[PDB]
Amino acid sequence: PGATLCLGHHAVPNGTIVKTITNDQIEVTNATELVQNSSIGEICDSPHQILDGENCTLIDALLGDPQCDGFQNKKWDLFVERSKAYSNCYPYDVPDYASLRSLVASSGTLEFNNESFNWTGVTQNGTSSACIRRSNNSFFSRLNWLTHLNFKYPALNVTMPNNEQFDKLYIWGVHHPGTDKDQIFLYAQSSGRITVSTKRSQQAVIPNIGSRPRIRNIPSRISIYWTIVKPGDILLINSTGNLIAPRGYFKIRSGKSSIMRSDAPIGKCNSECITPNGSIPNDKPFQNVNRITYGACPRYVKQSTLKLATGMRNVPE
Amino acid sequence: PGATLCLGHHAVPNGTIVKTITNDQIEVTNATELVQNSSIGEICDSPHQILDGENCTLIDALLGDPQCDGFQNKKWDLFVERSKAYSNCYPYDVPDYASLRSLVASSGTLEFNNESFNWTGVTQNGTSSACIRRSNNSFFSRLNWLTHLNFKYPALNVTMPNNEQFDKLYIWGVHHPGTDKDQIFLYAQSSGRITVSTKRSQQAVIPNIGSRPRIRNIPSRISIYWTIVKPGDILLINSTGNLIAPRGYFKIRSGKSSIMRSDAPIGKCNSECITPNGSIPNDKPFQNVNRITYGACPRYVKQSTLKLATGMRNVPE
Amino acid sequence: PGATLCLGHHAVPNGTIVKTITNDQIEVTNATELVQNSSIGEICDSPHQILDGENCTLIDALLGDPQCDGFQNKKWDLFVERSKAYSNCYPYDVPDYASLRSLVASSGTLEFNNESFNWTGVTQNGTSSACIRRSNNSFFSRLNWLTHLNFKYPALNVTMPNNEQFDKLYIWGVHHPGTDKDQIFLYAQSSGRITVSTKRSQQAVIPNIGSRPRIRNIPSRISIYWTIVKPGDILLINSTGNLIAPRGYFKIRSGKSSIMRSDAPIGKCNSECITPNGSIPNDKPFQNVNRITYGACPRYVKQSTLKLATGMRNVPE
Amino acid sequence: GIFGAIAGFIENGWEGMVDGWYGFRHQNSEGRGQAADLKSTQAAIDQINGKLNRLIGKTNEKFHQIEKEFSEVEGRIQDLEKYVEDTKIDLWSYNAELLVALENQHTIDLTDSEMNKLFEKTKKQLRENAEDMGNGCFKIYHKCDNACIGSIRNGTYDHDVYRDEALNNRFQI
Amino acid sequence: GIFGAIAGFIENGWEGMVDGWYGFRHQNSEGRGQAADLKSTQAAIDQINGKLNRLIGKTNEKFHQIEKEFSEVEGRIQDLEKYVEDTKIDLWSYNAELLVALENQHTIDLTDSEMNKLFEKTKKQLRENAEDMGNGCFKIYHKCDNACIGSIRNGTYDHDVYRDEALNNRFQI
Amino acid sequence: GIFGAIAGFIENGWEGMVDGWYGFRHQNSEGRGQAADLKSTQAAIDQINGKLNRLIGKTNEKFHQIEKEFSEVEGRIQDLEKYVEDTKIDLWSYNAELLVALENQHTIDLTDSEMNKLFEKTKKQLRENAEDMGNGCFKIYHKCDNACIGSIRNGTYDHDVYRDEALNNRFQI
Ligand SMILES: *[C@@H]1O[C@H](CO)[C@@H](O[C@@H]2O[C@H](CO)[C@@H](O[C@@H]3O[C@H](CO)[C@@H](O)[C@H](O)[C@@H]3O)[C@H](O)[C@H]2NC(C)=O)[C@H](O)[C@H]1NC(C)=O
Ligand SMILES: *[C@@H]1O[C@H](CO)[C@@H](O[C@@H]2O[C@H](CO)[C@@H](O[C@@H]3O[C@H](CO)[C@@H](O)[C@H](O)[C@@H]3O)[C@H](O)[C@H]2NC(C)=O)[C@H](O)[C@H]1NC(C)=O
Ligand SMILES: *[C@@H]1O[C@H](CO)[C@@H](O[C@@H]2O[C@H](CO)[C@@H](O[C@@H]3O[C@H](CO)[C@@H](O)[C@H](O)[C@@H]3O)[C@H](O)[C@H]2NC(C)=O)[C@H](O)[C@H]1NC(C)=O
Ligand SMILES: *[C@@H]1O[C@H](CO)[C@@H](O[C@@H]2O[C@H](CO)[C@@H](O)[C@H](O)[C@H]2NC(C)=O)[C@H](O)[C@H]1NC(C)=O
Ligand SMILES: *[C@@H]1O[C@H](CO)[C@@H](O[C@@H]2O[C@H](CO)[C@@H](O)[C@H](O)[C@H]2NC(C)=O)[C@H](O)[C@H]1NC(C)=O
Ligand SMILES: *[C@@H]1O[C@H](CO)[C@@H](O[C@@H]2O[C@H](CO)[C@@H](O)[C@H](O)[C@H]2NC(C)=O)[C@H](O)[C@H]1NC(C)=O
Ligand SMILES: *[C@@H]1O[C@H](CO)[C@@H](O)[C@H](O)[C@H]1NC(C)=O
Ligand SMILES: *[C@@H]1O[C@H](CO)[C@@H](O)[C@H](O)[C@H]1NC(C)=O
Ligand SMILES: *[C@@H]1O[C@H](CO)[C@@H](O)[C@H](O)[C@H]1NC(C)=O
Ligand SMILES: *[C@@H]1O[C@H](CO)[C@@H](O)[C@H](O)[C@H]1NC(C)=O
Ligand SMILES: *[C@@H]1O[C@H](CO)[C@@H](O)[C@H](O)[C@H]1NC(C)=O
Ligand SMILES: *[C@@H]1O[C@H](CO)[C@@H](O)[C@H](O)[C@H]1NC(C)=O
Ligand SMILES: *[C@@H]1O[C@H](CO)[C@@H](O)[C@H](O)[C@H]1NC(C)=O
Ligand SMILES: *[C@@H]1O[C@H](CO)[C@@H](O)[C@H](O)[C@H]1NC(C)=O
Ligand SMILES: *[C@@H]1O[C@H](CO)[C@@H](O)[C@H](O)[C@H]1NC(C)=O
Ligand SMILES: *[C@@H]1O[C@H](CO)[C@@H](O)[C@H](O)[C@H]1NC(C)=O
Ligand SMILES: *[C@@H]1O[C@H](CO)[C@@H](O)[C@H](O)[C@H]1NC(C)=O
Ligand SMILES: *[C@@H]1O[C@H](CO)[C@@H](O)[C@H](O)[C@H]1NC(C)=O
Repeated sequence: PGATLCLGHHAVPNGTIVKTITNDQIEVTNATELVQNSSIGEICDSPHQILDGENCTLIDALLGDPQCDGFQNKKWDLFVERSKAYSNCYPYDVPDYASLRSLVASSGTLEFNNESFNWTGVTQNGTSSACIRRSNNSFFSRLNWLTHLNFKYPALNVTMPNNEQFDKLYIWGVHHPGTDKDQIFLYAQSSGRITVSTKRSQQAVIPNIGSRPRIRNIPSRISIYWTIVKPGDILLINSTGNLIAPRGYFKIRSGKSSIMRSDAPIGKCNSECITPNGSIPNDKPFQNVNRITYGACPRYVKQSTLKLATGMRNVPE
Repeated sequence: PGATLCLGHHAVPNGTIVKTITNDQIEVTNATELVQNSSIGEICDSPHQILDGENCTLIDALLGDPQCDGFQNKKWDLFVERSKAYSNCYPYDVPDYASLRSLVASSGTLEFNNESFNWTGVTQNGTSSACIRRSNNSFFSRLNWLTHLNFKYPALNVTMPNNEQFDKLYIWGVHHPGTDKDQIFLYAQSSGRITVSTKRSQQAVIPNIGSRPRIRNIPSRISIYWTIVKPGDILLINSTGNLIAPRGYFKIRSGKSSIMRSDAPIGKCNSECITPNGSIPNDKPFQNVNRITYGACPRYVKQSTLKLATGMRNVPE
Repeated sequence: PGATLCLGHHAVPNGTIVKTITNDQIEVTNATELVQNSSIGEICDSPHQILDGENCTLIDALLGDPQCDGFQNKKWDLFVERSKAYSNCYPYDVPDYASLRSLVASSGTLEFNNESFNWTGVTQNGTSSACIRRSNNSFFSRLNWLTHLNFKYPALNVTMPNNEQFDKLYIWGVHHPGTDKDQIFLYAQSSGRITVSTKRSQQAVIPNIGSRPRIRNIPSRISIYWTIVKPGDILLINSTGNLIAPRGYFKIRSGKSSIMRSDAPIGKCNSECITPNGSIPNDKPFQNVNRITYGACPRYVKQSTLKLATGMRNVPE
Repeated sequence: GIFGAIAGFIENGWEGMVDGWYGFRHQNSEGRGQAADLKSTQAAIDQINGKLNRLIGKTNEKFHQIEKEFSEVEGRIQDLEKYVEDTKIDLWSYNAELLVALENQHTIDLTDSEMNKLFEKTKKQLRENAEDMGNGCFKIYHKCDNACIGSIRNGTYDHDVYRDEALNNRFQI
Repeated sequence: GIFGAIAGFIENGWEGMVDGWYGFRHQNSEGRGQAADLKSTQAAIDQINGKLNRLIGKTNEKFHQIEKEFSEVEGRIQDLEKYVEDTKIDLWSYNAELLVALENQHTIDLTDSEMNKLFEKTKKQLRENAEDMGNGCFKIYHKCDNACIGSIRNGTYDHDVYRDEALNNRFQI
Repeated sequence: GIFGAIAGFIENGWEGMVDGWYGFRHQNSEGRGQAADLKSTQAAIDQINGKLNRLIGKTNEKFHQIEKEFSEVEGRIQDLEKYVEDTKIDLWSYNAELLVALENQHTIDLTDSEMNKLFEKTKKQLRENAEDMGNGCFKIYHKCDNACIGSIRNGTYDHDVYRDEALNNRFQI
């Protein structure tokens, strides 16, 4: 008689195939997916401070395009730029646009402080029909279009000390009229010139008169420049025409802010990891949703699936 | 009496030494090499479309140096530039040469479409003894050297709309004569000026008169610029002298094309992986032939050999 | 009766906790630390050749600021720049300062060879009260401030062939006077212009007259430029004013040299690995002292400690 | 795989064992039965949970980075931005692939190990009273009722109690 | 190494076994002979081929990248291009070095494992009819002619047939 | 862990064994004693030293690189310099973390292995003269004085000398 005692292990009728060092397909009793492959399709408004640019790029909100007036002085962790965005002020370009966009994005604030520059000798607050605010000819909110006064434009030599304990970011520009006629009509002399300097920098710009392909019926252009001024340093502006003057400075901060291009709607929900496709759960270590991410995110990989065994080899009856 | 039954394993008289986690030298019965360390010394002409630049750099084939006329409109997966290459047309430079070379290389085509620009008022098709084609004074095939007509050079204001569904790449230049005498002789006025604009860009260039060290007896220079024009956008050229005009546009594509510097001969053979040393087999996962590669290639590593055990420990008699 | 024979292993009363694949805290009999977490706080003067910039940045030693005269022709493996450094010569800027600093740092030498340029027609060796050497008005040692001679500044057209077997590095500049009065007083004409060319390059600079915020009471500036001349090539300098002339060339080498910003004192000791915090031992494979390193160094990681088991699991009585 | 129990000398698993990962089936004079072994089951689970603790819910925060999509052709700098990102992604994809292959081989081996340990422990417990039938089963050479089987499972079996009976049965002719 | 058979309790390998990786040598009343074991041999080979399948013929396609050799000194951007490439190459060289060291340790261990599994399987098969001599050999305590040895190799040996004979020989005085 | 000796069937380690990592404790008619086993100790140490040889004193030389701290805001190029460095550091930190976790698991397993090998070697040596008590101890069924115990430790024990005595004691009633 006696007895028999057998040792054994479980099995399941529904095993899962995983890869190992020695075999690309071996069945185990259970596994878990390590690649996040989906989003809910909306960017959750929590816990990061989201700023939806809507019709405005960050640069347009910075300069003060009238449709972006609602953005004044706002802060963000993540600024979201929409593909539908468009400019509706005076046509402009920014040499090294990507760098200005980046540094403002990273700073994470549009906080602006007005300053009383001395523009004695010229006419301030020039407006344009290409930049309508409240049904009237206007201009970028943060810029001051200077023109002749009584058919004179005296050589400007204007100073602004930074006596703060923080850096100042100045945004200014040069106007390129479309014709000599316009140059004279605005600035009362044939050729303008702009030099913006500090103790540690100098930016000299020569206006270029000439027609460009019209944008919203405008053949002229403004080129945008920027200058950072440290505490103890001084902004100096020298111009004999064509200066698009700053009205003050932006505060520049450091921290965790950024900018992302996405058309995903903002949702009332809470998610740490943002991608342009929408927020994604961050439980898994990897993800194949987007190489662009913000926040505590799984790492982007090329694989669509990676299954980690969480059970023994499955050996069915 | 009884019997003896012994369990055992094989051994070989010619084992190979490999490295492990716990021992830098342990002998196994067999191993395989994971680092590809050699090339056959030729770049196989298959399966990638190879274009041997021979005496021509890609930029010289682009501009249309006479010795590169055979390259017109050709495409490639890999353009191969030879160290022996040289220019034999009008001496030129390209600001950000590396970027123009790269974008054309990546586009992978020299397809060129002529366009009928309106050059009324000036003399077209200027030629030079520094650029001989078929024994006669000539010029870059893709560029149009404009000069005065009847000792006048009227201000040019020429437009060219992109009404295609693809982007256009325009190549143009500015001539810097060596003396004031030359400036006047060519352009009938002391100072030229060039502005090339689109709706989204502007490139303004001032000619610089003066002698440079002579190249093939030429003290003057041409500086080459480029402009990409999107569908719905417009090329606008404004010049009062010194313009080296485009004759049309290059098509610009996207795909797998590139460029490589190599003096290896092209062979009639078939190999997926190309390096400047020649094509290399791609069975192994790593290689120490060259960090520069094109195609399905083993990954470059610093090691000259990495032996993977393919047998048990070798324990000879 | 009989006997008992027990097999066993050692244990210690003072085990150490390590991490494994399956457990974040398991005690073993011994372990060793793989992350170097400290420095002795000094940069050892051996075995790399250290050059302490003291009050001088590399660029100031290059140009020849009087307080940096001791640095002439010196070489280094590692140039150490101090935060206390300051300039005390004519105020200057360098477009792409970071690149000039880098290429000189990497070259690892200040070896300078004087050359006899032909400056017939102008006054050489201009000095300034902003650049005192031995109690007298002076200038950068390696630069030659040219001014009018007898109230004329004839158009300079000066050549210098590289007939050496090595490359030459030329450092030169453009003076921007603060007023028209100064421009005329120095150069005897309203507008200067500088073109420096080789066979393979051209650098054209227009002086910009105007006040900048005063530095050590100086509103004017000098902008510094550089030009590399290959064997068989020729330096050509064309100027009609405002040229700050080179006095010769720097040798440019290749090798293992670099530059580091640090305030750590130099010690009389021997250590292969340097960080800005000081030299660190290099026995461990990793370190969390600084991402900036020079020499044979452990790799920087984010962890403050990584313990490698060097004994079995500890299982105390 | 490396110990050779699971998918080895144990012919197959038991789908009917739903309250543990390892266990015992017996046959004796009172019937035939099954019981999970909790300690071996927990040892395997704890180790797998250790891997999960390293991998799940442990992501890294990143904020402002570089751009990774581009609307205009630019050349050199954009080539470098793209190459940096492509390089990064390939290295992470490699890490992820290797991690899964290594961990999975190890998970199969550690679970095989736990099966083997429980088998070995049982074998030693039985001393001279049972023989290994080669398939994970022991032939027990004495009457071993439910309480007896339970003592083996519970690690309280006293081999001396049965030794005379078992030796007589084993070394019979 | 980790099981302790190959380069362990098995004193050395057999250069004369050319038709398999593991096998049996016997001595009995009819002579002495050798036979490869196909199943253990195939198990080891299949696992090594599994590693090879992951490593051989699996390269990644790359096309336009960044420049990696430079004819002129340029400073900042070129420093960055060089550093990106140097960084990449060192990380791949690390991956390659580690991969080989880990795989090789594992290949030595899995081959040791397969030797050990075949030894253990044989030991169990023989039940009470043989004793382990400590060097991979069993002393078989009964007449075991070529057919008998073949039955052990083929896994069809019936231990009960020989048990009386073997016990009498083993437990003699 | 994977063999199940250390922190397994061996209840605990011996703090009083200070001249080796593995060894023997005995009790016989002459007393009770302890002796380290040098060969098993050296095997474990040599393997751990092999890991150390790969990791210690093997650093890579780097010279001029890219800047990694910045005093002015610059945008695109500086973003790229920072991202390249952050990317590198995270990949190296990953390598370091994984290396330590993998090596440590393996060091625990190889040391467990060496304990197991010495136990198995001893078990085979004793043949039919001892039984495994399940806790790393053997009950030896014959008089085994200090010289006898020493012969087992030294691998020169002749099981045949004691076999009659041991079988009589083992298979008693
Ligand atoms: C140089 O050439 C360009 C291109 O021809 C000239 O620009 C063009 O100027 C015309 C005439 O003013 C513009 O016509 C206007 O079009 C708008 C919108 O279609 C229409 O509403 C007006 O009634 C008017 O007809 C045309 O838009 C414009 N084209 C472009 C591409 O900008 C330019 O005037 C020339 N420069 C000089 C100084 O002559
Ligand atoms: C500014 O200085 C440069 C350098 O001296 C002058 O360039 C030189 O001009 C001379 C005279 O025309 C050139 O001579 C020619 O050389 C060729 C080839 O060797 C020879 O075949 C001709 O018969 C003639 O002798 C010389 O090549 C040239 N040197 C360089 C380096 O380009 C330049 O002319 C001066 N600028 C002005 C406006 O005076
Ligand atoms: C354009 O505006 C700037 C800023 O006001 C003018 O620069 C300033 O010029 C004054 C008068 O020469 C300088 O005063 C001097 O200050 C020093 C040191 O404090 C003192 O030792 C002298 O006795 C003298 O008072 C002042 O430093 C300077 N300020 C700055 C910021 O540079 C500049 O002169 C104007 N440009 C023109 C062409 O008028
Ligand atoms: C963003 O711009 C779009 C386009 O101008 C705006 O959509 C318009 O909304 C008005 C008012 O409802 C409609 O009359 C127009 O037909 C819309 N235009 C188009 C083309 O759809 C939209 O309102 C703007 N968004 C915000 C919040 O300012
Ligand atoms: C590339 O250029 C070289 C150099 O000009 C050419 O080689 C010349 O070929 C002609 C005709 O056979 C010879 O007379 C010359 O002696 C060669 N010059 C030298 C310096 O070797 C070559 O033909 C060109 N290749 C192509 C295909 O155009
Ligand atoms: C670096 O510059 C500092 C600052 O000018 C020098 O320190 C001065 O040394 C002199 C002579 O001992 C003192 O009279 C001054 O009081 C110091 N100035 C300050 C602000 O501390 C220092 O000598 C320079 N170092 C070298 C080696 O040239
Ligand atoms: C197997 O099937 C059951 C019943 O649907 C399910 O609950 C279990 O999760 C499955 N196992 C897995 C994870 O594949
Ligand atoms: C499969 O494994 C995961 C992770 O351990 C676990 O959450 C899940 O419950 C498992 N499923 C079953 C049926 O055990
Ligand atoms: C310029 O416009 C601003 C904004 O409306 C206004 O506050 C200010 O008074 C104006 N300044 C002058 C001098 O007209
Ligand atoms: C996210 O968007 C990217 C970019 O458009 C796209 O390639 C990808 O398919 C999307 N992924 C998911 C999961 O939606
Ligand atoms: C060992 O030698 C034989 C005979 O030349 C050869 O065929 C075999 O490949 C060698 N083994 C290896 C791969 O080292
Ligand atoms: C050595 O291993 C490689 C890869 O498995 C194989 O191609 C070759 O035939 C082997 N040589 C021998 C003699 O087994
Ligand atoms: C310019 O040269 C081209 C190319 O030979 C020729 O087709 C065209 O007729 C010329 N145009 C004029 C106006 O001379
Ligand atoms: C390939 O060429 C490179 C660059 O010249 C050289 O360093 C290397 O030695 C060559 N490798 C081989 C295998 O020919
Ligand atoms: C344990 O303590 C002893 C006595 O202080 C010490 O020598 C030994 O290094 C310690 N072990 C470790 C390395 O933790
Ligand atoms: C701990 O391990 C390290 C590295 O093997 C060794 O240098 C040290 O002596 C060890 N300590 C002891 C007490 O064994
Ligand atoms: C210029 O100054 C240098 C340096 O003191 C001197 O050697 C040289 O003679 C001076 N040259 C002239 C022409 O004054
Ligand atoms: C080294 O200096 C860096 C940068 O200032 C600092 O973050 C770090 O704490 C220092 N590390 C050590 C070990 O001193």
